[PDB]
This record gives sequence, C-alpha cells and structure tokens, in this order.
Amino acid sequence: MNYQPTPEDRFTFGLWTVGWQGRDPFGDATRRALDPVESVRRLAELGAHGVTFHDDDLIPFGSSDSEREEHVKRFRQALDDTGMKVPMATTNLFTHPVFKDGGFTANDRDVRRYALRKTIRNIDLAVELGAETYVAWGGREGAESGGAKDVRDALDRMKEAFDLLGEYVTSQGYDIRFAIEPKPNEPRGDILLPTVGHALAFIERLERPELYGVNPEVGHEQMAGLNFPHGIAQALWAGKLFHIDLNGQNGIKYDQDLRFGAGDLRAAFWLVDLLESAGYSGPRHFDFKPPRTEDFDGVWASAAGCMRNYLILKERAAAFRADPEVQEALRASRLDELARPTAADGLQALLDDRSAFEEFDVDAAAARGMAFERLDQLAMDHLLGARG
Amino acid sequence: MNYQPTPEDRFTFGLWTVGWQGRDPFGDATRRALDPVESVRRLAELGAHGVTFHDDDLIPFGSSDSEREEHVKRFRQALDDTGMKVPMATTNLFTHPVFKDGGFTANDRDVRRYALRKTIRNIDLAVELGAETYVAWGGREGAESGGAKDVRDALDRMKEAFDLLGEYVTSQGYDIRFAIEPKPNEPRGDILLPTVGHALAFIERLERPELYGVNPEVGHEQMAGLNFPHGIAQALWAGKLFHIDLNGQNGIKYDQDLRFGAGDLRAAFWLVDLLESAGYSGPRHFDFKPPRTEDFDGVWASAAGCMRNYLILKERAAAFRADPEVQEALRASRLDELARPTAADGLQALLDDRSAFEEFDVDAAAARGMAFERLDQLAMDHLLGARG
Amino acid sequence: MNYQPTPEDRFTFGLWTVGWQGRDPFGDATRRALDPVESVRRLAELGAHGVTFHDDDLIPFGSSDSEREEHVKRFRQALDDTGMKVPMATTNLFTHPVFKDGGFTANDRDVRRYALRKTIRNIDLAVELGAETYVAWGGREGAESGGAKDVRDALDRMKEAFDLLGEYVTSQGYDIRFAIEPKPNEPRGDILLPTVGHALAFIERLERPELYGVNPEVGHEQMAGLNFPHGIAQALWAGKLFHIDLNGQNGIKYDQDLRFGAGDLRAAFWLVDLLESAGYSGPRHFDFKPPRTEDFDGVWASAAGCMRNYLILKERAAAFRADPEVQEALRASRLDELARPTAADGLQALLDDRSAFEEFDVDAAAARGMAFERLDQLAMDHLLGARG
Amino acid sequence: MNYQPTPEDRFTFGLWTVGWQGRDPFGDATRRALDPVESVRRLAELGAHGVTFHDDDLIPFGSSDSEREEHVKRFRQALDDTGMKVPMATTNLFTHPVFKDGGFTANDRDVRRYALRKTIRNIDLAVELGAETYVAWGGREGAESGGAKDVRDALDRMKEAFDLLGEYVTSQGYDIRFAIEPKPNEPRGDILLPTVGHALAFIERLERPELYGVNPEVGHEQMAGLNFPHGIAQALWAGKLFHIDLNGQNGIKYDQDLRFGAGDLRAAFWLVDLLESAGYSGPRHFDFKPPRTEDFDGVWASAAGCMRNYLILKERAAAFRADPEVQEALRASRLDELARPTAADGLQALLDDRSAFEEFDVDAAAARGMAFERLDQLAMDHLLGARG
Ligand SMILES: O=C[C@H](O)[C@@H](O)[C@H](O)[C@H](O)CO
Ligand SMILES: O=C[C@H](O)[C@@H](O)[C@H](O)[C@H](O)CO
Ligand SMILES: O=C[C@H](O)[C@@H](O)[C@H](O)[C@H](O)CO
Ligand SMILES: O=C[C@H](O)[C@@H](O)[C@H](O)[C@H](O)CO
Ligand code: NI
Ligand code: NI
Ligand code: NI
Ligand code: NI
Ligand code: NI
Ligand code: NI
Ligand code: NI
Ligand code: NI
Ligand code: NI
Ligand code: NI
Ligand code: NI
Ligand code: NI
Repeated sequence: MNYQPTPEDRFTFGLWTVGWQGRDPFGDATRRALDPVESVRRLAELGAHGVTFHDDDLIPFGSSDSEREEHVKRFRQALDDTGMKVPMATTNLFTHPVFKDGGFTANDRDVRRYALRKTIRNIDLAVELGAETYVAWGGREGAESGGAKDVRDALDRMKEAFDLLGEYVTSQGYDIRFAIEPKPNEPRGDILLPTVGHALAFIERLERPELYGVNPEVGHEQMAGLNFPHGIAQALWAGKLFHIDLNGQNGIKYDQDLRFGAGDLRAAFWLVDLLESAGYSGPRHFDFKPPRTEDFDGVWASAAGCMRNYLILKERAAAFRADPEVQEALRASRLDELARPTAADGLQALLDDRSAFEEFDVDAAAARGMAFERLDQLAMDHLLGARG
Repeated sequence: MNYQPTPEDRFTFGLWTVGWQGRDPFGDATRRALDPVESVRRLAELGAHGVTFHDDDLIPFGSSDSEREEHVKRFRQALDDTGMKVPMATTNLFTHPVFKDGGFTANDRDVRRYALRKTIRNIDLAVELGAETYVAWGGREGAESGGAKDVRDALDRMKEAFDLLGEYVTSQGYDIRFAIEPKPNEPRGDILLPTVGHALAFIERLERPELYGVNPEVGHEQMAGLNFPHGIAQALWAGKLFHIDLNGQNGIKYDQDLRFGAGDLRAAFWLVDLLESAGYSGPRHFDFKPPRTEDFDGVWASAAGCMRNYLILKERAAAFRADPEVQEALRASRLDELARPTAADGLQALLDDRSAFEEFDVDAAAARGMAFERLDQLAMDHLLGARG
Repeated sequence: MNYQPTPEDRFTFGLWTVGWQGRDPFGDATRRALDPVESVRRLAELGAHGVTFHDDDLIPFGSSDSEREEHVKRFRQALDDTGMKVPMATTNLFTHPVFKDGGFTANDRDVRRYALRKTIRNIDLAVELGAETYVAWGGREGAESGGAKDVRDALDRMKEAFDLLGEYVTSQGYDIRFAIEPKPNEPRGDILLPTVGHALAFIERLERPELYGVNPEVGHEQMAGLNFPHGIAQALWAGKLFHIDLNGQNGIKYDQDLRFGAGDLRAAFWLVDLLESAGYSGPRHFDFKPPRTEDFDGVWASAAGCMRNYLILKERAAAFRADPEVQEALRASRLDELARPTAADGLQALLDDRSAFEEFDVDAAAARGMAFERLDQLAMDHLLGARG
Repeated sequence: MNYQPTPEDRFTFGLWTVGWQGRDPFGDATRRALDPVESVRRLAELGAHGVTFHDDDLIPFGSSDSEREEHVKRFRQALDDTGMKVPMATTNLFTHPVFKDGGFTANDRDVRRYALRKTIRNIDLAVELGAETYVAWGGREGAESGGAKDVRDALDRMKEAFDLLGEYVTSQGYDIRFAIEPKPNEPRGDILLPTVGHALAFIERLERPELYGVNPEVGHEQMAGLNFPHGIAQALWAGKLFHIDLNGQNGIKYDQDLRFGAGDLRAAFWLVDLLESAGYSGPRHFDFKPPRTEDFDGVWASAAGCMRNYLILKERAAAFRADPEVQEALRASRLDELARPTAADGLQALLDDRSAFEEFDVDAAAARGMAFERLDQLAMDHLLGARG
C-alpha cells in the first residue's frame, strides 16, 4: 500500500504554514524566512495542487507599487514553472498594530475604512491569480472585556463590511465567492462569529447571502469542544461549505495547528468519510504549523504527513462503507429509516394514525437495542486495518 | 437597599427546577417529590410571576384521559388562587427509554411519529393554559459515535418535524411561537444544534422561520466555553430571542444548573446589562437545580436567590450606564464611533477617498490606546459597589 | 490477524460496568438489572480474567447478615465454576443520600464514622475473596460552593480516614494495598484530590505511605484536559501505579465512560505503549458504561471491544518499538541522550566546564532540528497499519 | 471607602508584566519597550512593594560582563531611590531558540548543562539583590507528540537538575528557597508537572524537599478547569505555598494573564479569603499582561487595578467572616464539625461503637439539609456589598 498524493487530490497549503518561523508568545523564531518562490517549488515537488496567501505574505506591508509588481511577477513565474494553482486568497487584518481592536469592527471608524480598502485591493489581485474563494478570518474582531464592544453594533458593522464587499465583486463582474472562517477565541479573549453555526446564521442576514459560505477549521471548532464532522454536516446541509481548513488539535486549549491526522484521529476519520461521501469538490487546504522544534527537513516531513494521513483515512473510510458487513450493521441500526421521511403522508394523516400514539406500543419500541456499539467497533477495526 | 421581587419583574420557574429530587448519575434522590400545586403556591409567595412545565411534570406518563383532566383542573385552581401565569410549556422527549436515540431524529421512524403526536397533544394544552412560547430541547437528538447518526439526514428529519408543528399551529389558528433550546452535549455525547448559532442557522431553513426563535441557557453556551452575552446579542440582533433560561455554570464540565448569579458572576452582570438595555420583555425564567445537599428550606432559599441576584445585578448595571464618568469612558474608547456607519457615503466614495488608504496614517492610528482597561475597572467598581 | 483475549491478559471488569442499567440525569433505565452471577459467567466466556465490585453491587444495601451470607456464597460458587478472580474491591460511599456531602470528609462527624465502618466491613470481605487492591473513589468529597468546605480541614479528615484504614489493615495482618482514584468533578462541582498529581502528593503525607498508590482513570484526567500517558508516567516514576481504570472520553465534558479505545485513540496507543514497555503487571480493568442505546447484545459487544482494542494497540505499539527505522528515528531525536545523566561528573565539574557556558555555541545548538515530526508520522503509520 | 495600596500590602510585579510589548502569536508589538528603571519608578508611585525579574529582562541576552555590571548598577540605583525590594527572581529558559525542546529536560544533553549554568549565574545575582524565593517555570519542558519525550527519563532529568541546584545553594550557604510554577500547556502541547498537585508530588522525591515549594498561578490551574482556591488550600496544607502569581483567566483556553479580579471573580474572592485567613505572609505578585489594545496610560491603569481589586476583595472577605449571621450559618452547615477529628477515640473504640454502624440511623442523617445555599447567598451578598 502507498499513499502518494497527486495534483488531482486538490491538496493546498498557505504560504504562511510551511513558512511559519516558529515565533510563539514565549519564544523567538527558530527558522529563517522562506521565499514564497521556494515554498511553491518545494510544495509542487511533494505533490500539492496549489497554494494560498494573505496579501502581506506575498507583498511586504508598505511596499511601493513598483515593488508590489516585482513580487507578483516572481510569484507568477513560479506558478507557471510548476503548474501550481491559487484557489483561495485572504487578507491580513490581524498582524499590524493598527488592527489591535479589529478591522471590520474596530471601534475607530477610520480603521474600519482602511480595513475595507486593504481588502478590496487584494480581491483584485486574487482574481488576477485565478482564485475562486476569498476567505475572511476576523481574528481581531472581538473583545477581552464586556464594555469594550457592543456586539449588536459590531454585527451591524460586520454586515455593512461584507455587504460592501459583495457590492464590489458584483459591480466588477468577478466570479469569486467569500468564505467566513469562524474561531471562538485567540488572539482576542472572545471572537465574534465564534463557530460554524454563528457564521451560517450571520450569512442569512447579508444582502446577497448566495455569495457567502463558511471556511471551517478542524482545530477551531474543537477549541469549543464541538464535533467537527457534525458542524461540517450542517454546513453541507445548508449548501455553504465553500472551503475547508484541515489540521489537528488536542482538545480545548490554545490553537495548536498540528498537521492533519494529529489531534483527534477518530474525528479526522469521520471527517474524511463525510467529505468523500458528500462529494465535496473544493480544495483540501492545510492550515497548520510545523512545530518550532523542527528544522526545514521536519517542515517538509510535516507537510507530506498532512497529505499522507488524508489519503490513508480516505482508503479506510471507503473500505468501511463498501464492506457488506458494515452495510448490514447500518441497516441493523436503522440508518436506512433515518433517511426516510417521518410523515410524507402529511399532518392530517399523522393526526389520524392510531398506530402513532393511541395504539403505539412504547415498551416494545423502547426494548429494541440500537446496535451502535457493534457498528462503532466495525468502524474502529476498519480505521486500524484490523479486519478479518 | 432591598431587592424584593414582584410579579412585574416576570420571574418564572419550571416545575422541574424546585421539584428536582436530587437524583444524579451516581446517587439516589435526597428529597421527596413536590406536588405541582404546592410549588405554585410557594413560588407565588416568593414573588414569582409564573411557572412552566413539561407535559410529564404535570400529568404522569401514561395517565388515563380521566386522570389527565383531574391533574389539569387542580393545577388550574392553584393558578387561579395565586394569580400565577404559565407563559411557556415544553415536551418531555428525553426521560422515557423509548426516546433513548432521540424523539424527532430517532433512527426508528415509528418513534419519530410518536414524538410528534406527544408534542402536538401538549401544544393544545399549552394554549389552553395561556402559554405564549413553546420550547423544544432536543436533549436526546445526537450521538455517542460517528456511524450512528447521519447528520444531514437527521437535520432533514428535524426540519420535517418543526415544519409539521408550524403547519399544525397555523392551521389551528394558535398564537404561540416556538423556541429551540441548544445544548452542546449531555445526555448525548454530542447533541444536534449545539449552540445558539447552530440553532439560529437552522431556523432560516424552516418553511415559516418567523414562527421560530431561540431559548438560550446560560450554562449551555458556557459548556462550550462561549461568551453567553455575545451569543444573546447575536440572537437579539437577529430578532430571535423569544425566551431565555437563567442559571449558573462553573466552566466546561457537566451542566450544573446552579442558581442564577453563581458560576460566572461577571458574565451574569454583562447579561443583565444587555437584556435591560435592549428592552427584552419576555420572561426571566430560571432553569436551575437546587443542589442535592439541600432540604426544602434550601430549595426555597436557592430559588429566592435566583431572583435576588438578578435584581442586584440590574441595579448595578443601571448605575454603571447612568454614571457620567462611565459615559465619558465609553466615548474615550470610541463606542460612539462603533455605532456609526463605516461607509454611509457608499462604495464608490469609499474607493475615491484617499484618506482611507493612500493617505491614511497607519502609525498614528495604531498608537491610539483603546482605554478598555480603565472602562473595565469602572465596570468592576460598579459591580462590587465600590464607587467613590 | 486475530485478537482473542485469554485470562493471561488480566482483563477485568466491575460488576457495575456491564451491569449499568442506563439511568442518566435525564432518563430512566433502559436495561433490566443483571444478576452478578450472570455477569461473571458471561464475562468468563468473553475471556476476562476477573471481576471487581463495590460492597453494594454484591450485597443490597441494608441486607440482613443472613442475606449477606447468601449473596456471597452464590457469588463464590460462580467464581469457582468459572475460574474468575477478584483482584480489587471498593466501597460505595456515593449513592445513598446519607453521603450527599461526602463519606470521609462529610461535614457531619457521625457520617464520617459511618463511612469508615462501612469501608472496614468491606475490606474484610475483599480479603476473603482474595483481592489485592482496595480502591477508594471519593466521588462525593468536595463542594458546589466556596464556603461549604474548608479544604484544609477536609484534607485533615481525609488523612485521618486513610491513616485509620492503614492501621486496621496492618493490625489485622492483611496483604492488601489501597489505591486512590482521582476525578476532578462530577458528581460534586469540584472533587478533592482532582488529579493523579494531587493524589500522589497527598499520599506522601499519610503515616504509612508505602500502603497507598493511585488508580487513575483515562477519562478522569482527560476531563481536566490533561495528558493521561504523562500522568501515568509520573505515577510509574513514583512507584505508585497500583491499579488502572481503562475507558474512553471525548474531551472536557461529563464523564462518558466509553469503551476503551473510543475517545482519544492516539492517547490510548501511547498509554498501551507505556504500560507494556514499563512492565506494568497489574490488572487491566475496564471502568466503562455500555451506552444506554444498547440492549444486552450491545453490552457484551462493547465489553468485548474493550479487550479487542487493547490487544490491537498492544500489537501496534510493539511493532513500532521493534521497527529498526523507528529505533534510528529515536536516536535522531536524541531520546538516547535524554536517558543519560546531565551531570554525572558532579556540580563542581559542571561549574568548571567551559563548554557548558563560556564556550557553548548556542546558535549551533539552536539550529539542530529535533526530527519529532518524522518520528510522530512513523508512530501514526504503525498505529494505522500503513507501514511499507 | 478607598482602597489605596501601600508597600505594607506586599504587592509585587514582574518587569515583564507592565513591560509586555503586546506581541502575540498573530500580531506585532503595540507598545515600545520600557526601561526597567522606568518601570521601577512608576510602580513605586502606584504603591507597589517590589519587582521581580528574569535574568534576560534585566540583562540583555549575550551581554558582556562589563555591560552586565552596568545594567545591574542602574537597576540598583533605582531600587535605592524608590525603596522597592526584589523578593523573587527567575531564569528565562524559554525564549531563546536553543530552549525549543526545554532547558532542564531538553533531549540534547549539552543544552541541559547550559540551562543549569544559566540558572546558577542568575541565582547568585538574585541573592545579591536580596531575593528570598527563586522561581522555576519549565515552560518548554514537555512535548507536542508522544514519542518525542520519555516522561520517566524526563522526570529523572528534572529531578537531577533541581537536586544540583539544591546542592549549589546549600554549598554556597545561601538563604534562598525554590518555587516551582506549574502550567498545563502553552507553549508546549503538554507541559511536565502540569498542576499544583503534580508539582507537590514531584518535590517529595527531591533529595532536600524542604528547599522546594510551589508558585501556583490563578490562570494556570484554571486552564485545566480546576478550582484554584482548592489547589492553594492543598499547598498550604502541605506547608509548600512559597509564592503566588495572581491574575485572571476566562476558562479553558489560551492563558490570558488578565489583571487580577478579571476572569473568575468569585474564585478571586474565595482565594483572598483563604490567603488572608491562613496568614499567608509572602508577596502578592501579579503575573499579568496589560492587553495589547492599551497604551501606556492603560498599562498603569491595569496594574493599579490588580491592587485595587485585591484590596476590595480583602475587605469583603473580612466582612463576610466577621458577620455574626455568617458565623451562625457556618455552624448550621456544620463547618465546626468538619474541624473536629472523626475518631480521636481511636480505631478500636470506633470498631466497638454501635452508634457508628449497627445503630446508626442513616435515614435521619440523610434527611438533614446542609444549608449550603443560604450560606453561599450570604457570601454573594457580602461580595456585592448588598448586606442589609
Ligand atoms: O487561527 C487562524 C486562522 O486559521 C487563519 O490562518 C485563517 O485561516 C487565515 O488567516 C484566513 O485566510
Ligand atoms: O439541560 C437541559 C435543558 O435546559 C432543559 O431543562 C430544557 O430547558 C427544558 O427541558 C426545555 O423546555
Ligand atoms: O466516575 C467514577 C469512578 O470511576 C468509579 O467507578 C470508581 O472507579 C469506582 O467506584 C471505585 O472503585
Ligand atoms: O505562563 C507563564 C508563567 O506564568 C511565567 O511568567 C512564570 O511566572 C515566570 O516566567 C516564572 O518566574
Ligand atoms: Ni486557525
Ligand atoms: Ni487554528
Ligand atoms: Ni484557518
Ligand atoms: Ni439545561
Ligand atoms: Ni443546563
Ligand atoms: Ni433549559
Ligand atoms: Ni470514572
Ligand atoms: Ni469515569
Ligand atoms: Ni473508575
Ligand atoms: Ni502564566
Ligand atoms: Ni499565565
Ligand atoms: Ni506566572
């Protein structure tokens, strides 16, 4: 058995992932900066499909228009030389001190206007490079204290910002869609739109909701102790899973951004099972950080491992679903009945149906076991490659 | 200073709260059952406005229609004797073994039909008793293992159930609205619609979304480490805060249902500040459990304490907002600017505004402190009654 | 490959595990009670080595001495018929309402004396049945509120209790040792001695510390977000791992007591690697609850799964450690150097060693990568059976 | 009422607290560096008693011996000019890349020797400046992955390091004691000795345990969801609370290091009640970070707020304990009985006492309420200044 990725697998990486220098709240960088061109070349050799970027990853903050041109031309030549694509781009609205209280929901109105202009400039670049999805992660939108932020006013400002961006894209005729990335905390004590559900709910209040979806991240939902596969199922159900960020997280703590497959391994299995069975056709993007213990050889090993673990889990989930014994166990647990309508006969027939209440034998129904443990141990056996 | 509740304060309690007998996963009951009539009389003496119930709290499961009538008539006489109201009712779809895999999203179709009929029977009773809000808490909707529940099918079943209930209420001409109560886990390993955001998002996919809102509970959002006042602000912003359950919780662990004001005290302060400043006019319902250490005197003390703590926090939040020094601090932290539109001049003027980008002095903007710590210490001083 | 347990594998189960009837805080029992004799017979057929019990699991609370004798004689005949052993016993100091504020640290002195007498009666029974370890889980020792419990006085009472029990065992000449089981919360809002570390520290203050060790449980340390294998390593290092409770837990929430291998699968792998490589020779006891969704066939499937998952992980950890490629990776990550003393040359030589400071090349040392990601992906490949 | 600190209150601050420049994992510094001399002068004006430092806070890493002398002389003159003391010092073994896998438990032996020499050099400086306590926070001791660190070998290395430091202090004749600061995670995925209990247990295995205690931090124990006042009570009980770090934390997430009194306010109240009633006489040290939203005026406001909140809580806890109504409630809840020995009559008398078992009326005992809710609402009323 081998597990070699190809560009057809649609694995993508942000420049800032393999390029993370290892600075953390208590420590200096342990690695030198990587030239974006170098990252594109090394990722292509590993079998990746493409790369993503923030404006400031590619073009140093404050660059002159002439240096901006220079940086883009070099990057484009690396893309041309390798066949790598750029399916997604995003804005850095979190590193510079001016964004210390947010971009779109900063209390200072002049900062909010700057945040919008900085974003618009980079959407134009994203379209030129062929990106299909524009992600927004409002990492500084939030608060450490209750009085600092009126959240209803902040949501008004957030909606105003996304509605303006939607007006821009539509007036320019661009074919690009937005994806909001929720995170519950870090770096702010609480971040607005903290989970996939809060982001989905907010989108329905935008003027053109069809332009907006979610970009959920494995470790972010897990920082609130939530079930990531469940949240992804709700996003799919809503038609809003436009992009996804894959990584690993060990529980409720700071966001670790481990390589995919690390952290909660069984959650990773059920996530791959769901993406592949739902036909998700977007990029499989890794937003991870090679630990600062590693040198560059460990960076590339960690990146390769992201893709390897996806492909092992894909094989195991497919084997699980194709196993006749598992298909019989699913019927034993009545997953087939869950897919059937409760009352396609309609309200009135339900009200007239004595077998649904007057003559329903509750004790007999209650005695039926669900057979979930046998089903879950077949899933475990498939994940560990222990079938016999 | 005293803090005496009156029925005008709209404090309400579920029968199951003060009536909790103290059974927990590791222990037997420590208190005898309370007759509902006794609870209504004692709560009225404490100054409560009304009570709420599950079907099975008032009418013992499996009761004959003749005993059902008897139980309702006794309850109604206690309401008439005390002036207590019944603003909300709900269904027990979680205690009986038949609901072990859920009510509306049980894999067994016959159970789902029974769950709907049991619910409909109690909506009719709720309307007769004058309830305005019908809560649904899907405590058994969820899973302990990944294969047991296809969440997209489960969401289809959940939507089908709520759409049928909406058809029923509208065809009967009832003036009642539904409120979905999210909870992330317990008793299932993960529960569907785990937070206020996931519930808000789901409602927008119902056929008649205007009939449905949320009933958030303090401790439930805190079991996912989320900021309850923030989630309530999002519900208010959406127009969907139809009801609220107040209690206390110490962090991420089993749901404790302590009396209101226990658990996270500063969160309780910012919650009351927000409800009172937004003009929330619904019931202030306490869904709490007097600890099983207590006898009945401690039950009534714990219930009184719920109301007392609300009224102390209400006084402190009002004093905070009325203090001229705090009003000046809010302007210093630019909360006034947060309430102003970012770009009422419109997209095109924003794009043409050189002061928003080309000539924006980012360093000067970044140097301005937000003054949030001085503001937060004024809030602390007001909460502790330490102003001078 | 198969994974058949035998009594030589030392797998043991509490009567209360497979016998759990499915009562939870929000629901009635879903299964009938099991006769202890039936459980012993079914577990022996599955390949278990033995069973454990609380006093009240075997002998109904309040039984007459004549009924006590009857229950023990029946149990003993089932042990004789099956070859099953009883390596551990414990006391129920948590279910009866009299223990609502604790057993050994209840505020009421008469309750504390009763708790000690109830415990002593069952140690005598435990020795008669051949138990080697006596577990104490102080599930009701703790508080919901700060004023209810002076923790220094409570620790005095806890120490007094364990010192008396040590005096009893030694004066009777019994060969039995005690194991304290920590848990951070549930059913009390905070429980005393909440983690393995707090229990280890407390033992060192007992009069005869050599008689006391720890009985850590996978899900309990994980309810505080701690690394269970790390805590077990500290207990081994201290010589205090007398017993262990195996199960699974999905993060920080109520204690789920899933079957072993469920919950955090990678933690389960590193736990088995450590127990087997340290030569832990005590029972592998499962303290788990078959989910209340299951009928008795699912109970036995869940129990079998506990043992199966241990044996799969044992095989994978052994293959990992025996792989020459992994042995080379461990040297590359300098695990061999971690095992060597830092300064066996002594203090004075260290102070005189210029290469340790004056002439130490910090930049060269800092540039060396630790190669941990390659090592961790070999571990992942071994766990998933993906080596090539 | 005012709340003015004086040096007699023993409030102390690390140079790195008010000096934090605002760098976080996602953002650049928002404030310029502070000269240590400036911090000492401003803190003295606010009423602080003293300051603490890491070696590298005072003397820039890699400084020449001549620049080292210069930096110390300037600092000493600021201490002389202000009357400020230096009660505690510590080593930075976490910022430089050479410590990326730890100091005392790094896999590379040469790094471990360097870590010890760097520490010893700073103990000599600490004694010269009059420090009484030397803190060790092993922030890089730990792992992101299971194979990277054999924890038994790591604990051997940790013990070897602390034993060498104890030999050094004793051979030099220094009057200084060590305090180990536990933290469960951040910056490593799991840190060794993650809680107060694990640190206390480890100390008992050192060669000279009397030289070592703990320096617990409010937010660190709360990052594992533990009860900080309870952990402090266990440290006091053991005689090991040598120092304490005060700050605030909102639950289980990244360590926020908010000002003291922020985060869990009721926990702060019970902490002050316990320190003051136990007679803790060491420094009240604040290890906090003024949020990066603030300018220098907000830094000093945040620092002042630390001290103010301690003094308000001290007043409220004292009023609580002195209130005759609270003293009566404590007797009603039998706190007086908790302080009495369970069995000072001895084992044999307990075994012969029929009232402790044979004739103990369990039902009567179980019916007695503990009256904890009335007690807790008196505590709440005192905290909020609502007594009447
Ligand atoms: O923790 C933060 C986020 O995961 C971040 O990396 C976003 O993914 C990226 O900035 C948005 O495009
Ligand atoms: O933990 C559970 C819920 O809080 C529950 O009490 C709901 O509030 C009530 O059953 C719905 O009406
Ligand atoms: O959650 C609780 C504990 O795990 C419990 O089952 C103890 O293991 C047993 O009662 C002690 O012997
Ligand atoms: O999060 C980290 C710690 O709290 C740290 O500040 C220690 O207190 C100090 O470095 C030890 O002296
Ligand atoms: Ni992220
Ligand atoms: Ni992340
Ligand atoms: Ni991301
Ligand atoms: Ni609840
Ligand atoms: Ni609750
Ligand atoms: Ni509720
Ligand atoms: Ni347990
Ligand atoms: Ni457990
Ligand atoms: Ni256990
Ligand atoms: Ni800290
Ligand atoms: Ni901290
Ligand atoms: Ni600290």
